Amino acid sequence: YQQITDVVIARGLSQRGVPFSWAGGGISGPTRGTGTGINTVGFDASGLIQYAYAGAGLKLPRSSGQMYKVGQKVLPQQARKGDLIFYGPEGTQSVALYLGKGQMLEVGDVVQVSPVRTNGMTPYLVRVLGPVQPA
Repeated sequence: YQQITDVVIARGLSQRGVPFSWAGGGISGPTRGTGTGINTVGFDASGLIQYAYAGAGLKLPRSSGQMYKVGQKVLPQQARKGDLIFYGPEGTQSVALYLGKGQMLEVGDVVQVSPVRTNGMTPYLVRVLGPVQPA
């Protein structure tokens, strides 16, 4: 799983600088969005995560809240690169890819690496790949 996790991360990192686009992107890569993204080839947060994790042969649900609901919950002190970070109650605002060492891959105005922010962060990360640690 270290190897597969590295593939997922490399896929995410390859999209650095791609613009935000509302409802944009998915497992084909960045795409035209809808609404204000209708003429912008890019990603929203969900789209980027779907693209990255397709490298592991996985097809994640689109909404961040659904990704959170179904995912294996991990406490922050147990985080590993490749885990998903969420924002909002029950992860309903956004999602980002944890890179390790206090860094995450997110979609701001563009896809970008940023330090993890705990403001608004959902209390658990999700581990997608793979007893496990108690919640």
